[PDB]
Amino acid sequence: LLLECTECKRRNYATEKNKRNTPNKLELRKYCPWCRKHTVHREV
Amino acid sequence: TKNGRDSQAKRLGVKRYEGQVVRAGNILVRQRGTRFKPGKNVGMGRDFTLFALVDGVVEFQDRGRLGRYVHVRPLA
Amino acid sequence: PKMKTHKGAKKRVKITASGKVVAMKTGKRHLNWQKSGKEIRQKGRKFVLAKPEAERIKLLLPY
Amino acid sequence: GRSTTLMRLPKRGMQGQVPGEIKRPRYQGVNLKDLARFEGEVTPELLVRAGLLKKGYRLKILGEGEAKPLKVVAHAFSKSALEKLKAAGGEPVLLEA
RNA sequence: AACCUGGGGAACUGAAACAUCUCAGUACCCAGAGGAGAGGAAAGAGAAAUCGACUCCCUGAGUAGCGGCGAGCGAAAGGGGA
RNA sequence: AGCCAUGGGGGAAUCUGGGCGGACCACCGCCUAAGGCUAAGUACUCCGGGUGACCGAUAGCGCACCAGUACCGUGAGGGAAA
RNA sequence: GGCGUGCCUAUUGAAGCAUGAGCCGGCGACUCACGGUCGUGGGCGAGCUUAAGCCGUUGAGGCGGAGGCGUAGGGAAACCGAG
RNA sequence: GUAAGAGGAGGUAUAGGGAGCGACGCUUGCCCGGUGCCGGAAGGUCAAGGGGAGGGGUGCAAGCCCCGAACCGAAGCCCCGG
RNA sequence: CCCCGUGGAGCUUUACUGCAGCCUGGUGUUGGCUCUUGGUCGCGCCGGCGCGGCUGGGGGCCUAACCCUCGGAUGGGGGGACAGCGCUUGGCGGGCAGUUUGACUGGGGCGGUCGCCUCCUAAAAGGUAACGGAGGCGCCCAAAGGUCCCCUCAGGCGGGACGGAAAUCCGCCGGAGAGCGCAAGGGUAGAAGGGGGCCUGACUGCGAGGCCUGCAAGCCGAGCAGGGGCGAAAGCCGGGCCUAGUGAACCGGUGGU
Ligand SMILES: [Mg+2]
Ligand SMILES: [Mg+2]
Ligand SMILES: [Mg+2]
Ligand SMILES: [Mg+2]
Ligand SMILES: [Mg+2]
Ligand SMILES: [Mg+2]
Ligand SMILES: [Mg+2]
Ligand SMILES: [Mg+2]
Ligand SMILES: [Mg+2]
Ligand SMILES: [Mg+2]
Ligand SMILES: [Mg+2]
Ligand SMILES: [Mg+2]
Ligand SMILES: [Mg+2]
Ligand SMILES: [Mg+2]
Ligand SMILES: [Mg+2]
Ligand SMILES: [Mg+2]
Ligand SMILES: [Mg+2]
Ligand SMILES: [Mg+2]
Ligand SMILES: [Mg+2]
Ligand SMILES: [Mg+2]
Ligand SMILES: [Mg+2]
Ligand SMILES: [Mg+2]
Ligand SMILES: [Mg+2]
Ligand SMILES: [Mg+2]
Ligand SMILES: [Mg+2]
Ligand SMILES: [Mg+2]
Ligand SMILES: [Mg+2]
Ligand SMILES: [Mg+2]
Ligand SMILES: [Mg+2]
Ligand SMILES: [Mg+2]
Ligand SMILES: [Mg+2]
Ligand SMILES: [Mg+2]
Ligand SMILES: [Mg+2]
Ligand SMILES: [Mg+2]
Ligand SMILES: [Mg+2]
Ligand SMILES: [Mg+2]
Ligand SMILES: [Mg+2]
Ligand SMILES: [Mg+2]
Ligand SMILES: [Mg+2]
Ligand SMILES: [Mg+2]
Ligand SMILES: [Mg+2]
Ligand SMILES: [Mg+2]
Ligand SMILES: [Mg+2]
Ligand SMILES: [Mg+2]
Ligand SMILES: [Mg+2]
Ligand SMILES: [Mg+2]
Ligand SMILES: [Mg+2]
Ligand SMILES: [Mg+2]
Ligand SMILES: [Mg+2]
Ligand SMILES: [Mg+2]
Ligand SMILES: [Mg+2]
Ligand SMILES: [Mg+2]
Ligand SMILES: [Mg+2]
Ligand SMILES: [Mg+2]
Ligand SMILES: [Mg+2]
Ligand SMILES: [Mg+2]
Ligand SMILES: [Mg+2]
Ligand SMILES: [Mg+2]
Ligand SMILES: [Mg+2]
Ligand SMILES: [Mg+2]
Ligand SMILES: [Mg+2]
Ligand SMILES: [Mg+2]
Ligand SMILES: [Mg+2]
Ligand SMILES: [Mg+2]
Ligand SMILES: [Mg+2]
Ligand SMILES: [Mg+2]
Ligand SMILES: [Mg+2]
Ligand SMILES: [Mg+2]
Ligand SMILES: [Mg+2]
Ligand SMILES: [Mg+2]
Ligand SMILES: [Mg+2]
Ligand SMILES: [Mg+2]
Ligand SMILES: [Mg+2]
Ligand SMILES: [Mg+2]
Ligand SMILES: [Mg+2]
Ligand SMILES: [Mg+2]
Ligand SMILES: [Mg+2]
Ligand SMILES: [Mg+2]
Ligand SMILES: [Mg+2]
Ligand SMILES: [Mg+2]
Ligand SMILES: [Mg+2]
Ligand SMILES: [Mg+2]
Ligand SMILES: [Mg+2]
Ligand SMILES: [Mg+2]
Ligand SMILES: [Mg+2]
Ligand SMILES: [Mg+2]
Repeated sequence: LLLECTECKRRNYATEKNKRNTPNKLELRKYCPWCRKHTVHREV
Repeated sequence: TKNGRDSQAKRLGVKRYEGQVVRAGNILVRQRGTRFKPGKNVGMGRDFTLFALVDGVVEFQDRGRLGRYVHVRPLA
Repeated sequence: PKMKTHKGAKKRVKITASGKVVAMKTGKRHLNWQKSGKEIRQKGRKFVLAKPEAERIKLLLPY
Repeated sequence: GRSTTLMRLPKRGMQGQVPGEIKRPRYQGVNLKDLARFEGEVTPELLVRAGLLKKGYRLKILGEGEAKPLKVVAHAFSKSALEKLKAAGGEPVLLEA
């Protein structure tokens, strides 16, 4: 499935793949942006 | 029929042999599993590729029980 | 009478001051999805051609 | 005989636009190593008047070689070449109006 | 005879099929003009507070661009001339 | 996707007028549409002449000769030999 | 007396029962223009070169720098520059 | 036939066009789900156009300019029956 | 005849795309009066009555455009703002036009196949063909991933309330015949397998050097920097034991500097 992560209060995406009906409605895994470094990532 | 199908050749094997100079990174051996093992100055990667970790000559160790290893004996 | 430059190539290939022919790497516009950071990072840059490189130059002409 | 080796791909962002080329002041790089070639007051008029300019609307002196102490008018200089000569003579800059 | 201008206007062919595109506003048909014909004294150029009708040659330039951005097509201003 | 042109529909103003400067707007600037004429530079070669590292009768024009003939086709038209 | 399977073409292979040709004479097929790219003979050299055209000549050349190639690259670009 | 027009026909449903069968005798069965045709003032979708909530670009503004929801909009198709 | 050529042409259709034709909405040609439903602005009057321009729709009537016709008519009669024609909208449209309608192939057709992975064929490097012999792929996982820690199978025999051919349990033998998501293979417990605790490196910026290779592509990869994760730490992490799980370029979608 097409899942494109997004940075909070900013603008930066990421390579992903959510799963269909499988237990996964919202994802909140960490990462590492360009501007500054390390910030929580919500789905959307 | 229902046959005549196949997957392209994967060209794997010992790439450097015992007593060849090699630079760092040189793929030493490409392999189906751990038909060989790393060892001295010799790393290995996702596929099981073994590769020099410093320039130097290669050598092959048999160790029975423990399996076969490959190393670079460095020098400069 | 005066060969015309091949615009298609102009539009996608530079001929370097020494004489090389540079292009953008293929494979980085939608096969894309999950491909290692490495994968698509590596696709980011230009490369150098070979025998077609000579074919290439033949078009880019008054160019 | 097949799908050509234009498998490669236009990067040349800004290929065109209907009315196309946008007139805009272009600068001709001339080194102050080919400047040493003489003595006086080097100016756009001169470098083109004979040698290494050629109607390229704008003179920009720069780069390699050693700067002969003298006036050298131009439309722009190199951070590096400004030095070279500023450390031995006059750097007078382009027009304005 | 050919040259010219206006009205009309193909296809083979190229694209290694083909339909857009190309061939080509060509071949040809028609009307008219004439020793030529057209064009012609800016409701212009296009970036310089610049040029100064029109036509022709050189150049600009295979550039700017156009293009199933394929095959291909392909200017102008400016500069040198008549 | 402006500019020029215009088949259909709506439809102004006369210099506080209009048009253009590549959607559009503001600025700046350019030009004055909806009447007409204008030589030269240019194109061509039936015609006359001059010249050829152009032909020399299977060549050169189809024709050096009584050839657009003889002959062939209802015809458009084809078209020699010498 | 010894020896000896036409010519061309086309073919894995032709004397070939494969193609073409009665014979002779004459006609008969890799050109030129522009632009590319190598090589080569030469002129000049960080330069080199003129196009139309004008003047000359009437198998004489010269003028003509507009312009082109080169002297800086890198970037999509702004830009920066021996980087 | 682009048109003007002509043929139909200087005819008028006992006529004219199309289609199939093919003197004459006896006859011609069932299946409208699909296709065609015919019918169906409802409904559904449906283009230009009308409409203009709402949003935009620009200007100091008056404005200029663009995008655009509901809603109205034929035939056709859907649907309903023969 | 037969095949072949990305040759031709005639024919067909619910092949593709047009074109004629035909149907159609708006609009120009295009006018008058009247009745009634909806809108519209001002006023009189407590969402409704009266009025005019504007109307949009629908009904009716008119005549003078336009059309037909009448012993030639600046007219009479019939039709009538319709039709016809112009522009434009969408439809139906082999009547017609241009074309398309793959390759392999012990001839072609029919059948089958077409990319990727595994094994054999393959002759002990690599690579090898056949309409040779056999099987898979077009996914799956946020726990099936990172790291720290911990434990080790299948099976055979003996024993156990249901159940014993095989649940779960104790014992003894048991080096791997299990497991490792899925095919096959190579690898593997001195873990890559089972269980836990914390976690998201299924990172950004790169990339010495190689494998492989006609090209394009594919593959491996130390290390540098940035900022992180688990660990006391040495260290390990740029997804998953590995090898399939895919698609140049154009054109376009969304979000950003
Ligand atoms: Mg095979
Ligand atoms: Mg690693
Ligand atoms: Mg791994
Ligand atoms: Mg890893
Ligand atoms: Mg060179
Ligand atoms: Mg990047
Ligand atoms: Mg050039
Ligand atoms: Mg192909
Ligand atoms: Mg002509
Ligand atoms: Mg073709
Ligand atoms: Mg072809
Ligand atoms: Mg061809
Ligand atoms: Mg014409
Ligand atoms: Mg005349
Ligand atoms: Mg004259
Ligand atoms: Mg004249
Ligand atoms: Mg005239
Ligand atoms: Mg005037
Ligand atoms: Mg004019
Ligand atoms: Mg002046
Ligand atoms: Mg294409
Ligand atoms: Mg053209
Ligand atoms: Mg002259
Ligand atoms: Mg002249
Ligand atoms: Mg404008
Ligand atoms: Mg008009
Ligand atoms: Mg402008
Ligand atoms: Mg203004
Ligand atoms: Mg003459
Ligand atoms: Mg003559
Ligand atoms: Mg003759
Ligand atoms: Mg003779
Ligand atoms: Mg003659
Ligand atoms: Mg006769
Ligand atoms: Mg014989
Ligand atoms: Mg023979
Ligand atoms: Mg033959
Ligand atoms: Mg012969
Ligand atoms: Mg014979
Ligand atoms: Mg040449
Ligand atoms: Mg009649
Ligand atoms: Mg009639
Ligand atoms: Mg009649
Ligand atoms: Mg009759
Ligand atoms: Mg009967
Ligand atoms: Mg029956
Ligand atoms: Mg009802
Ligand atoms: Mg609003
Ligand atoms: Mg505003
Ligand atoms: Mg404002
Ligand atoms: Mg307002
Ligand atoms: Mg409404
Ligand atoms: Mg309808
Ligand atoms: Mg309807
Ligand atoms: Mg072919
Ligand atoms: Mg064909
Ligand atoms: Mg009313
Ligand atoms: Mg009405
Ligand atoms: Mg009415
Ligand atoms: Mg009436
Ligand atoms: Mg009447
Ligand atoms: Mg009446
Ligand atoms: Mg009258
Ligand atoms: Mg009536
Ligand atoms: Mg064709
Ligand atoms: Mg075939
Ligand atoms: Mg067969
Ligand atoms: Mg088949
Ligand atoms: Mg093998
Ligand atoms: Mg082998
Ligand atoms: Mg190899
Ligand atoms: Mg081989
Ligand atoms: Mg679990
Ligand atoms: Mg699990
Ligand atoms: Mg038991
Ligand atoms: Mg864990
Ligand atoms: Mg490398
Ligand atoms: Mg590499
Ligand atoms: Mg690393
Ligand atoms: Mg670090
Ligand atoms: Mg830190
Ligand atoms: Mg590791
Ligand atoms: Mg694991
Ligand atoms: Mg394409
Ligand atoms: Mg496209
Ligand atoms: Mg899209």
